[PDB]
Amino acid sequence: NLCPFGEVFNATRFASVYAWNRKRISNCVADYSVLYNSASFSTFKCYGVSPTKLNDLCFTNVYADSFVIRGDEVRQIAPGQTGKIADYNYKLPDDFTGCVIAWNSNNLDSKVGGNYNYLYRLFRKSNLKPFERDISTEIYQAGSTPCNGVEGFNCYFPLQSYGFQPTNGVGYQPYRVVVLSFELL
Amino acid sequence: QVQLVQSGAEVKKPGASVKVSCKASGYIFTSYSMHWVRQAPGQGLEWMGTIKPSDDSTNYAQKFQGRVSMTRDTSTSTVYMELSSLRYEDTAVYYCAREARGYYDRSGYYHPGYFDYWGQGTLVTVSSASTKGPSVFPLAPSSKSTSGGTAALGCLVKDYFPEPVTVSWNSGALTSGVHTFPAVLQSSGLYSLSSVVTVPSSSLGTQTYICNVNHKPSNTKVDKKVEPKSCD
Amino acid sequence: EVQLVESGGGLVKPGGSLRLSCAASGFTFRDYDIIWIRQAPGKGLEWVSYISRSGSTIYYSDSVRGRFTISRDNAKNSVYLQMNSLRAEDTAVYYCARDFGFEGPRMDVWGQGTTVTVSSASTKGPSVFPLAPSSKSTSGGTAALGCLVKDYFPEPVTVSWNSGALTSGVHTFPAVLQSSGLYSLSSVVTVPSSSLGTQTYICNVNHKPSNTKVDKKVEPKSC
Amino acid sequence: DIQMTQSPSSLSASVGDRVTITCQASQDIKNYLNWYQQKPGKAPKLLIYDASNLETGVPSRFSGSGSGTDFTFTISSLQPEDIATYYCQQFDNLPITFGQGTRLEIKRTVAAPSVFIFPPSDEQLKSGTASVVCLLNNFYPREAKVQWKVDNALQSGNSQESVTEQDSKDSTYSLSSTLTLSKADYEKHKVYACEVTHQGLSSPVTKSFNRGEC
Amino acid sequence: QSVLTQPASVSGSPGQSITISCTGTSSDVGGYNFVSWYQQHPGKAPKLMIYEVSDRPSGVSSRFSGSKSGNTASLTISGLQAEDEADYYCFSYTTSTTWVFGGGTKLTVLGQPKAAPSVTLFPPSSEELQANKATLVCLISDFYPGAVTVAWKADSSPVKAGVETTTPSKQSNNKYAASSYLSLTPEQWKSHRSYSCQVTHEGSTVEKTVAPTEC
Ligand SMILES: *[C@@H]1O[C@H](CO)[C@@H](O)[C@H](O)[C@H]1NC(C)=O
Repeated sequence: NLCPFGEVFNATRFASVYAWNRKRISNCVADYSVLYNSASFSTFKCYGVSPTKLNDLCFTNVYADSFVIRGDEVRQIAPGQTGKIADYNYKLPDDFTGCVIAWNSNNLDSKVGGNYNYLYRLFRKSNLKPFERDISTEIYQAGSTPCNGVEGFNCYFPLQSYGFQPTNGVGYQPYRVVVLSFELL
Repeated sequence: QVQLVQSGAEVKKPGASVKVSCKASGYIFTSYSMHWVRQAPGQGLEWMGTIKPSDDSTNYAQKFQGRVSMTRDTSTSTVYMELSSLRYEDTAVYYCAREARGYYDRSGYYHPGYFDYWGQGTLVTVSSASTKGPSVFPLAPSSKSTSGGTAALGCLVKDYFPEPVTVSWNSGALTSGVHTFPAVLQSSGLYSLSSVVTVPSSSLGTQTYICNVNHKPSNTKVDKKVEPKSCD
Repeated sequence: EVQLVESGGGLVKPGGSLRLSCAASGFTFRDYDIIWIRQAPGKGLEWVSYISRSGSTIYYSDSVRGRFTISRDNAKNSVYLQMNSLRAEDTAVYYCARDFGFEGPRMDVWGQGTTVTVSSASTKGPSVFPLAPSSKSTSGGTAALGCLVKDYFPEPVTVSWNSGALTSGVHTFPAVLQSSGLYSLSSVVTVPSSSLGTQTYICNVNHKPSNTKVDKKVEPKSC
Repeated sequence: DIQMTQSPSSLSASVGDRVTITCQASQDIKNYLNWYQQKPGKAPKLLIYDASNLETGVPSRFSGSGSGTDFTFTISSLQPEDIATYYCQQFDNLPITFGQGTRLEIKRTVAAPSVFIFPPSDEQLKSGTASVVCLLNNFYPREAKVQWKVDNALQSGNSQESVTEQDSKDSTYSLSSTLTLSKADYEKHKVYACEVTHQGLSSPVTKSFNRGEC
Repeated sequence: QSVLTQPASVSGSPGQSITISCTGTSSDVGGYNFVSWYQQHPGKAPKLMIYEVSDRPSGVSSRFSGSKSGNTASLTISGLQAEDEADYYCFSYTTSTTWVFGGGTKLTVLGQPKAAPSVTLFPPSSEELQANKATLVCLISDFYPGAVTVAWKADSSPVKAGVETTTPSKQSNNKYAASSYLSLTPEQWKSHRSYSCQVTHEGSTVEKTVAPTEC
């Protein structure tokens, strides 16, 4: 009966942005004040709804999307953005009604050699639809020779790792993101 | 991909009105406000107002209040700015611009957006002039247009309205050394421009040079042979 | 700024080795394949090697296969090219180039390269000599001054004037290989003759292969 | 291997002229073609990518055409700073291959050289060698004859020339000729002269000095 | 609303940091943290560089930065480059619920070389004289930086009437050009012995002259 936000905000591991995790929140009491009365979040932006009025509203569905990206990509998690994350990994719709929450996770998600656990899609022929997920790992044929499932020249694997390292600059450091969607009335 | 495509160049008398359109595509039209910003040639940016297509609400700058009407057609994803009682100082490029979506921060304060996409602009020219074809005059080469083995030649395209005038040389066969200058607006309220071509001094006795002047608004096609002077 | 910086080039005996580096800043290195292209002195461009983002898909040209070894370290923003059993015809400027692969622009940024010289001849630093003007009282306009940079190996040498303050009128000529097997070069500058009493003209010669750095003041000859 | 056949191997043209360079592939490569510009001493710089696309920041006078086998690169109106060697490059297959390619020079008006002569330094003489150098400064065209004379004796086989790359602004060249003698031979003679013949000079110009005169 | 005050122009050398100021009032720049900075290259729409005082949209270099003290907002451009040569405008929310742009600042990047203007002066054509007019035409080309001043003289006396000069426009070779016209009657033209077009550029002045007793 107490809605499971601690499971979402404090999972030991977060998903890769290309394989972003969706957790449905339904049929329980949620105290959203624990989020908005925290000062440990580096981004807290709500579109079409104010976070202070959330405890007072009734929603049919609530979804909590969660993933890791890097610092200078956090601006792509918003309606009407373009870029690698917005176009190929996680696309928010223009009419998004919800909250985007992010914080620096450099202590958790960096390793000294480089964390190769967290991945992103590098390229896609066409842009993702809003809230679409593409987890395919098809070799991309950039030339006229068929790739035949193997990486080669003009034959490219569509993902790469962030390689997070503690000594990276804040732009390249890992940031954990939670996107709360609200389906109204 | 977000695209804002505006309607074409307008020419209007004072006291008339103009209605500029801005056709949006590649996004949910009702999710973003549109603003209009104008710029007189050579001058600063001036904010005119905004329309919010979701509820059709508007907000104009005071100096346009009563004179401007911003509307929207959701069926065609088009915003319109209509400016009435046009004046000479309304001559400007008018841009539609989209405002990125605003947000509420953690303590509930509203942060508005910024301009993330723009239309190509729409020139509105307000003048009391009516359409008029140019007269074309030769700018002949002399000893005083020659230096270092090259001579300068031209055509003066005088007293036309409105813009534009295009100039080629020798029916397109001459392109090197051609420089058609921007139009001057004279105190008469009509445009003049000149087209100069720098050629080999040696060719003046042997190559015929003809400027081809086209002014579409008046259906004016003029060919002018630019003959050399015997000045030394 | 997007930068690729090649390093590790120098003089090496036939059959010897060199490790070249390609270091990246100002972009996400890990999003690009890296390609090497070389240019022999006075000649065109020849592809040498390819290494993927992962560092697992690798190719070499027929010229260098079995002798060169390309590798990657994305944590250091670097690709390396180990060259073994080097031959005279490996003498070239070696360029590093990023390539996105998926779409154009393809191979869109290259570095300024690093020079590899394969030769049995030994390193020798240059002697630097003044090229000194005549004496002009009428201050007849232009005077020419310079430095002769003689008897060095291998290429290249750099010359600036007044620590890079003086650039107008400077010509630094291509080196010539003299019959001794050593290079010689002159760098000259045109200046106003009225400046010769009052302004100081110093050429700054750098031959990194021999770690010789000479500053030569060039003054009109005394009478 | 895809062979890329570039043409011409060199081109000279006036400021404001249109210049065209062609490239032919030995098989169909669609639009997998780049054109690079290499200024002297610099890396190749991408100008046209995917056969016809202008790269960001590249001036609009540059453009490319063609698909499959035949490709064209064009400069609308040549400018002084377009001095470079240009290359086509295919990326359809490995090995990546280039045209050979094209040295572009600018044809300008004739400029006679300014001629200067430089005696050996005393510093150099201590070491037993004398280098005496002749500068021809800022001339066009490139064709120039330097003749050394020692007490009017025409010299041969004891000199070497070097020519700078064409200047990016004034489109001129400069040349340096070095006459190399032993100290002993240098001190036998008195009059050291550099004679220059060039189209800008109505007759040949000589610059000289006398050994040990100020 | 009160138009926000910016310097007409600033300049810096490549690699250095410049700063453009925007000073409004307690009802706009001082009233809110909704200050944006827009770049504009010639013939193109404005481009957002900074919003909400100091944030950057995706795709804008960290070289661009914004701050605010009291009623003055500052745009600072570090590691200055040639492509930064543009107009820059501040933009603020106002207590009237309207938005207002500043007057704008022209940024110039130093360190590209000075060209004097080439000047051609054409006298009136005989064909224009036979149409009862006389236009002198002064064509000005291949100068940098792109700012000339034009004065005309009849004989050696200044002429102010009948002069119209265009704004400097950038040529395709990345140098500048402009034109100036003196409109006279045939009577006026024949009255004086010589006419001059004097293009003063960066201190120095290139001159051309025409005389009614030529051909
Ligand atoms: C997990 O997150 C909730 C969110 O407010 C917080 O109350 C709790 O302290 C967190 N647990 C941990 C990891 O200490």
